[PDB]
Amino acid sequence: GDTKEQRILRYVQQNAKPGDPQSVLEAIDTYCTQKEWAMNVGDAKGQIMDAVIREYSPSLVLELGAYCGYSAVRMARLLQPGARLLTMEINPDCAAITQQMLNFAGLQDKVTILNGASQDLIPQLKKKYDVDTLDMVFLDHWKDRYLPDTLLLEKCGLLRKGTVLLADNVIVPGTPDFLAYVRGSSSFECTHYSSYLEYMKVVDGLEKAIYQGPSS
Ligand SMILES: Cc1ccc(Cc2cc(O)c(O)c(C(=O)NC/C=C/[C@H]3O[C@@H](n4cnc5c(N)ncnc54)[C@H](O)[C@@H]3O)c2)cc1
Ligand SMILES: [Cl-]
Ligand SMILES: [Cl-]
Ligand SMILES: [Mg+2]
Repeated sequence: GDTKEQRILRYVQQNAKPGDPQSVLEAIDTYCTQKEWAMNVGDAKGQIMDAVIREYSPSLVLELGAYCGYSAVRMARLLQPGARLLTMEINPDCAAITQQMLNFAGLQDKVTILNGASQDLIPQLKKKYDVDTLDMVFLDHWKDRYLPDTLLLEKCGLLRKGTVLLADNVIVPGTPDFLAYVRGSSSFECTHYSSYLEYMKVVDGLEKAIYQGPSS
């Protein structure tokens, strides 16, 4: 009957407070610590996401991979008024669970969910959705999409000097082609944020890669 993702949403609805994003996040973290593991970024990596958002105060943020809306809630709740999160999610079941999670949280007006493959959607952003340049991108979808989408974002002109890329899972499962590129290119300046895989004692980390402009 129910899926794991419907079980996570259900647990939130019964146990957290509506319109309160912090109870929504703590509820998801509790469910995933005691009942079923799921691929949410988690609290430890979440605090690194908090700080990054706090440091740069981004007006437009793009999230690749929504899943259950845990990072969406995590970032949306910290945005200054007027700022927006676009999130791209290729699975409609996840897209639907994400929407409802944001509604419960009362953050639905700060988020625009686009249901489709990011490689089809990134090229449409300027024309269809009015975009100039992104101030921040958060990558947490399929690990083989990080590099081709980072290059498609450049190709398309969605990046600007000072745009922050924040990439989950750079140690485990790992994102080798992406990590070696951004660390090797003069078009980015990178910092590694060592941490733990969500709900586990296994060493993971995030990578922050700030776009310096096109290479000469
Ligand atoms: C060793 C080891 C292996 C695996 C793990 C476990 C583990 C730990 C983690 O933190 C992880 O982030 C992952 C992981 O694979 N995440 C993939 C995330 C997919 C979501 O994004 C969606 N999506 C996938 N491609 C696209 C796309 N083009 N455009 C739009 N949405 C897309 C999907 O529809 C899902 O909503 C796995 C831990 C340790
Ligand atoms: Cl998440
Ligand atoms: Cl955690
Ligand atoms: Mg992840």
